[PDB]
Amino acid sequence: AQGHRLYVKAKHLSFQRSKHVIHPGTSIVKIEGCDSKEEAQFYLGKRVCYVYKSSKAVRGSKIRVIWGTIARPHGNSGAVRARFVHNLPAKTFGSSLRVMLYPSNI
Amino acid sequence: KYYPAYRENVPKKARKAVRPTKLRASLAPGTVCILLAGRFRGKRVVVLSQLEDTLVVTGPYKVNGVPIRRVNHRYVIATSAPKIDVSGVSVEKFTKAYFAKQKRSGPVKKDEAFFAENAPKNALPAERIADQKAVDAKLLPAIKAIPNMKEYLAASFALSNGDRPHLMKF
Amino acid sequence: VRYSASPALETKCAKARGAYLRTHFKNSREVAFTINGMSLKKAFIFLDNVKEHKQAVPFRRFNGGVGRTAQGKEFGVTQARWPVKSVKFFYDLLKNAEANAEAKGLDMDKLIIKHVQVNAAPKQAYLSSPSHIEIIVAEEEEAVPKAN
Amino acid sequence: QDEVIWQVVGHEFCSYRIKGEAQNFCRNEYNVTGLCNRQSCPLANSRYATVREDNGKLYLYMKTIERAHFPSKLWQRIKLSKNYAKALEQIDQQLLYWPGRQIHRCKQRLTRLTQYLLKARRLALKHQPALIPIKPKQAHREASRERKALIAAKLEKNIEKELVKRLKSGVYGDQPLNVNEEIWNKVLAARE
Amino acid sequence: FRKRTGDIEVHEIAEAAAKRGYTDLLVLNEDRKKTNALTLVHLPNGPSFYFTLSNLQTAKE
Amino acid sequence: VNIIKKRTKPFKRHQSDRFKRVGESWRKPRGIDSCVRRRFRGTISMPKIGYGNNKKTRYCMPNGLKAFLVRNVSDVELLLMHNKTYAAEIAGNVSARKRVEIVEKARALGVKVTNAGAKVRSQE
RNA sequence: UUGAGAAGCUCAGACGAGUAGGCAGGCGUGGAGGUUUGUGACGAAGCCUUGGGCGUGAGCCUGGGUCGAACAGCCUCUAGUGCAGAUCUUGGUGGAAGUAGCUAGAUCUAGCGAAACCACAGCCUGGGGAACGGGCCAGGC
RNA sequence: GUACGUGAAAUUGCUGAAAGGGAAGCAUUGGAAAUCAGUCUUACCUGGGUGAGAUCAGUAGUCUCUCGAGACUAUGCA
Repeated sequence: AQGHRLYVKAKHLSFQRSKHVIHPGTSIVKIEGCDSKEEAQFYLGKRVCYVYKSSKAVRGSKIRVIWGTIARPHGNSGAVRARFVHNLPAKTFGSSLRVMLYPSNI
Repeated sequence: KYYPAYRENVPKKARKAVRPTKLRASLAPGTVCILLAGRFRGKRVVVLSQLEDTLVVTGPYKVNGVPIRRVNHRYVIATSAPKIDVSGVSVEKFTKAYFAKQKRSGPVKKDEAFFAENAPKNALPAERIADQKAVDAKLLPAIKAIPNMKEYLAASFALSNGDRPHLMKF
Repeated sequence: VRYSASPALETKCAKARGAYLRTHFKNSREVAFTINGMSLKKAFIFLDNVKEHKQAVPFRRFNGGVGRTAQGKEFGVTQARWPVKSVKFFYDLLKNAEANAEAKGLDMDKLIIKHVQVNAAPKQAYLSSPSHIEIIVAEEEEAVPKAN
Repeated sequence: QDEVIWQVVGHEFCSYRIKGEAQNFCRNEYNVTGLCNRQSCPLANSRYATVREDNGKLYLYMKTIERAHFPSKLWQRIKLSKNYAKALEQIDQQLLYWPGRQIHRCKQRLTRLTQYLLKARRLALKHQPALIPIKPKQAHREASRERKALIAAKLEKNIEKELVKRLKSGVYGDQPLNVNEEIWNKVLAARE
Repeated sequence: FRKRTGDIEVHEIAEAAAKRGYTDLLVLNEDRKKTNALTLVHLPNGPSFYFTLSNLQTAKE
Repeated sequence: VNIIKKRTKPFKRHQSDRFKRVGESWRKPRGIDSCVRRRFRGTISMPKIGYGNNKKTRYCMPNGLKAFLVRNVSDVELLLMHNKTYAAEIAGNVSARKRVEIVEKARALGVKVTNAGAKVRSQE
């Protein structure tokens, strides 16, 4: 059919790292469909979230969300830097993300 | 009880005066815009007027069932669909106090609802519906004049596979 | 006194205790591990078999220096022995727990060894290792149909 | 005098000083601020005014340099009206031409002592649970005797003894609904 | 069950519960996240018994 | 005014987790050939004055108040003027007869007590 | 404007590796003078704790449990005052080990039973300059 | 409970939970699970009514200090 999907699919690649030092405060996010740093400027400031599930349920809901915001582009290939309210776990490398269309300026 | 009992360091005189918000160029009244967040996410609605910060927006009741509601201007995508005639409907009644949440009051005495929990319930007054019934009366002919507008606002916006929001124009 | 296990309330438990028993601590730890959780009637047969070398006690933890045996396949291993002095002490304690349960008026057909623990008594270059042994026997807990 | 007194008490030893990490406090009853300072020391300040409470009434206490060697007559006392506006003016009139810092600190203490009396009156009207102490000896005694009582109770033995007893007496109808047919047959043969 | 709200007292609850058709009122006293007392009163004017609970153990335990 | 803590983890003594004989309390490493003293990469941190917290918010609890140890009612009355800066903390050796009278007195004074519900029960 | 512990308060700028060594201020322990009109059988001290808090730190405060008769903060005085090492001293206790073996029965079983040693570990291949392989780096397992 | 006040650490047994391809191992950042602190609206302002009483009386006494300053007593509550 056709769902809602008012967001854009994205992937968690890695932390902002050098060769041997990592900085989990900033995460590198690949917004799929964005292919250059100029294109990444559209998604700057948008709200990105990591939706996952836990077996224990809270308020009758098993879905937990970590909210973040895209800060700046990273590299020439359209990858961006995102800072989350809680630093994303290291195990979520390659995990999917949702990039909202808000806040909007179009 | 009135002479200040403590040091009470008064805040220094701030120099942050309140100036009116500058809305976007394309967020004009009568624009068909897509709601991005809330319970009506994806719904297309018609902008009646711009409040101090938000947009007093509504979808026609008989089209998509979106009542007269405030929406933040950052949470709205303004599509380039043809404008709707809104100069014919008065919007002075849509103020900050009009949408303001009714004050949580009620001098409930001890016991009964205070303890036994026989609480009352809320309901939208017919006054809000009466004003609402007027706006679609002055808006439905406008949307019916141009083709597909009635069907446009009924549908809900969504993103399909291979849709790049940065590239494709709204 | 108080035992190591939260059971041994009057409800369904019969206690037997042996302090400063003159037996090796490492041997007793293996015998206790074997008969733990097993029914009281079956335990008497097992201890009877070991005395007649019909059955062997598998040594799991302190398995050092224990030869291969063909009687340990019941427990999944092959290192087993036939301790007698340690088994004799456990036979005396089990009879004491069985007699305590009988005096309590407990149902004797459902008794199982709920808890058995061996602790090291004070040591007394030939300081051997005496053993503290405590045994709790209780009925097998059962369910009842709810409403239908 | 005053500068000699302060050096002896403020910097060598005062029995009223509570040495805290961020600040030093004063155990003196005649200190307006409750802190150990040069200006709030009642001992080192020959002219000193404070407000304190006696059985629900706030009084202005003042001492002068000329009564410093008569401890029984050192401090003079006046009544401050329950009306706050009149109480402020009473401090202003009695402390006339005193330094503005001393009048300021007396009016600040009058506000805190008025709020405390107000809060004391409102606590009396309210119904608040009474705090009852926990006695370590009685808790140990009751915990041990309870363990003996629970063992001596034999709950399961006594529960099933009564349940069977009321089965015999037929507290139920003709045949009970909680018993299997075979058990009920055994009951009938045994009881008759 | 009725959650205890605001500043309603036991005697007020008893007088309010009596007119609502209640026969016995049970009040559970808890502090520091532990129930330690139980007072039951017999409406409307019956004797009130004050107990102290101990060794509380729910079904899961 | 918000309390900012430069660090929340304590500074443990080096090699304190490998030996029970070596306590967790911080000891300066005197070894010259020690990697911890020379501050290599991966080595633990050491107490430096840079970690010192803001003077204004120093000694402040997360609720914004500074602890004041109280042994009797006379101690708690000192906080009449400083009830918005300090919280009463009844000492551990003060009996339950005095803990109740300190808590009732601190209630009228408008003073927060950090351990007001200790060694007592309630009776509504 | 109250912000005179003038030993306080306040404003500004620069600066921050560190062995030997130099200097300053603090934390903790036993006892002594003074003090807190101090704490304590309604529970002192001690100990336990994935309870909480404070301090850059030494450390300190506190809840719960255990416990049972004493004890502490502040100013000063005093010293047999702070430990991971000394093939340290005394005591306790481990792995080695139910091993090496030494009393019975039929090499097996039973019974009785050590000591040396012990930073921790335990697959290779290379390179890693100072050995580096056992810890390090790139590869196999 | 005479293996007797308190009863630490090393060490041992049992039970529970978790982890586990030839080490553990600690640090940094989060997740998960468990478990805690950790808090709330309740008071202020402005009334009006009702009565209440003193620090109010177009009031009378006593006591202690020094006229008037505190403590009370009787009466009125305008």
